[PDB]
Amino acid sequence: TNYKPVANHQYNIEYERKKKEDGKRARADKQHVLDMLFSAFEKHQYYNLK
Amino acid sequence: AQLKFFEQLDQIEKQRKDEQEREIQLRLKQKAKEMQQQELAQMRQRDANLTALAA
Amino acid sequence: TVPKLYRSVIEDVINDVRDIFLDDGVDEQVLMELKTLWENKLMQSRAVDGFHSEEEEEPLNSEDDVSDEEGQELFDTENVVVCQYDKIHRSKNKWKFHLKDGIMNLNGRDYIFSKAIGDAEW
Amino acid sequence: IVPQLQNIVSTVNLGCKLDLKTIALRARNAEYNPKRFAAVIMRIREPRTTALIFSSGKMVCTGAKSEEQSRLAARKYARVVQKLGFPAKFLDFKIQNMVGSCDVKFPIRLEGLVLTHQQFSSYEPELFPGLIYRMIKPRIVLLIFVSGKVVLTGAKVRAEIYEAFENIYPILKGFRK
Amino acid sequence: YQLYRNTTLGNSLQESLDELIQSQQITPQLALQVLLQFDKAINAALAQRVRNRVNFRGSLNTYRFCDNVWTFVLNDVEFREVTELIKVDKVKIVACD
Amino acid sequence: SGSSGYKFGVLAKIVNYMKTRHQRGDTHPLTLDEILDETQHLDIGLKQKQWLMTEALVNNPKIEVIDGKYAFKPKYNVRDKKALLRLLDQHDQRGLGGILLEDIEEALPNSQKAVKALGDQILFVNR
Repeated sequence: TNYKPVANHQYNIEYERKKKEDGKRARADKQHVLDMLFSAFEKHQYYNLK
Repeated sequence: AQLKFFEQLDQIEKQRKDEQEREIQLRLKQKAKEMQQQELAQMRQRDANLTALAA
Repeated sequence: TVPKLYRSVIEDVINDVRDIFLDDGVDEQVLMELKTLWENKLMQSRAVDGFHSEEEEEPLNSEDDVSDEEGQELFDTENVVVCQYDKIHRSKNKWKFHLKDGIMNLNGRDYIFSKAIGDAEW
Repeated sequence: IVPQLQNIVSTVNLGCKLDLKTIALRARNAEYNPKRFAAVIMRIREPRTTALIFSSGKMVCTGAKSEEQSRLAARKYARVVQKLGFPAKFLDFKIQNMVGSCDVKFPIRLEGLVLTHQQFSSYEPELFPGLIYRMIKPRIVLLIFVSGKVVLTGAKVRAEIYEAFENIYPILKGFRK
Repeated sequence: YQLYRNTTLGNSLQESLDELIQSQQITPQLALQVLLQFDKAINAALAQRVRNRVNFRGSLNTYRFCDNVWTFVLNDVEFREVTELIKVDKVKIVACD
Repeated sequence: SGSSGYKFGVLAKIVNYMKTRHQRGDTHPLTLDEILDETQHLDIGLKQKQWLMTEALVNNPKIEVIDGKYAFKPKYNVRDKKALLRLLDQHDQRGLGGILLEDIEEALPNSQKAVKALGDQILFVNR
């Protein structure tokens, strides 16, 4: 019934994703960000925070 | 210039189809597609700029 | 097999921008001027043959000159390689290069690779 | 046996705000990737040393194998930064940690040491092969492998490493196979 | 990536365009649109025919890495591919992914 | 999605950058063409340029024109950050509802004007 696995298989899969890609990166280029930010607003008056 | 005006007029003819389409959204889809590229273009601009600076 | 790819790409690009020139506004003559201007520069350079061409805490300066010449890095004629990287990993002093889709100009000749693997010590 | 120093981690304040992106583009041998880490990693060949230069002006230098070599390497890193043109100062070159390695030259029984010294020594075979003898009077963490190589870590000054070796020398000789 | 514009191919193109711009034969903005088309085309063209590859060996010098791009300057080394030897006293290597 | 010219955010950006360079002490009336010039964004396209000038700066409910040149409309008083007693001094509206949100960033954080403001009559309650 009980095996001897070292790293759970599910845990090992998330590790590669988080290491490969970081969801939030540099806190930098304020001017650059605004443009990215303004553009989204054109499509919609309302977007959820996430 | 009047031929160009006629071409512009065709524009309004097909914008009628656009309304009927919405009444039935292609323009909206195109706009959405255009919105998506902006971010990729900026990313290319930063990395591309860095490459230009390098050489 | 390289002049061929270039012709191939020039043709495709020219064909693919025709409508843009037209939509933007431009006579097809301008398009042909582009092709001519473009083909001609390569012929003038003569790097290869083309079908078109044939037609104390402060006195820090007390420790200086450690840096070498920055200007040595740029010649403007230096063999320039354009490629993409998959992973570049160096362990200790070993640098390993895992590259792809590259166009090389070595000793004057032009080469291409889908993958390139290299090693170097720094 | 005399232990030999293998790593000096030193921290020095340049004194002013630094723009990291500008440093990466002009300095040679420099990598600054924001997603993985927030600092410029700069490496020099003449004295082997890898230095993280932080954005707020604090610099940490690593990889030097002696005290004078670390101070000299930190000064070299500061001067490269200055030649770019940012205002530069050198303050508090203070060593943080020094790792030293030595060999007793005789086989040692780790299991026995745990039996008579359970209070200061912790050993688990599965997690790591070597016993850790954290020592309180001279604050140092010493890792002893079965073969006999002892690595001493966490010493503020050169001396501390030498006194911990004197104490460990005879205790190991008692547990020598 | 506007990466491949300063290449033989890309520069001959820009020069040709500038002329047309100079003679008002061809103009700007449109020129930008053409370059944009070029970027898409050269990226796509590169990953096409393939069937080529090169192992190289070297002794480094400078290195640089920014947001996504390595630029080296390997020197005094010879690279042999398919029994062909290339001798370089100074080589600059740029990879932008 | 109605009518869109060039890149989105040109308006909410032109006004702001002005809402910024002027506060940064660069105080002087300007025009949309001058803003494109200084921002090196002149190549926004004549159509968009025109649409911005005629409409974007017409649909703005608080934009100020004497004539040629657009002016800031958020505060009637120049953001001096000092000597408001006359406004403060006036006793016909119990201090005229002073706004903290308008205050700050003219050339200093209010925590500097206020202390003198604390030193002087100026009294502020963060209710």
